[PDB]
Amino acid sequence: MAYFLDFDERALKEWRKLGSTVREQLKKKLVEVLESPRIEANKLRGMPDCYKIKLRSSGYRLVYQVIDEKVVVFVISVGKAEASEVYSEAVKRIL
Amino acid sequence: KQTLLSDEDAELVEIVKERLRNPKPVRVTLDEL
Repeated sequence: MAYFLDFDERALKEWRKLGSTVREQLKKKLVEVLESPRIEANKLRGMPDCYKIKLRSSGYRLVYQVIDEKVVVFVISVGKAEASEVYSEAVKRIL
Repeated sequence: KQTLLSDEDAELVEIVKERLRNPKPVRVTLDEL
């Protein structure tokens, strides 16, 4: 690995709460970023240091930040987050 | 062209910055996962 691997404590528990095969897919998408993590195509919208990988069929995703100083892919979020039902359900407090 | 990034990103930005302020990174490898 060129870049080391780091995970947010919450994210550790996040991969545990999702499907076993789902986490393994994410892991293989991680081995490729650990070589070259700056995948500008997958850049986030607002955070230039963060990128999103997603599973085409599984629907799960992973968000990581590329830390050059410590040379590490720091995965911050793991699981399902989206656009669709974020608008659909929206809120549960103030309508 | 249309952006590769979308309205999903609007949610991912709030999640990432949330945890980012105090996530507690654990140094690991993929083999041990």
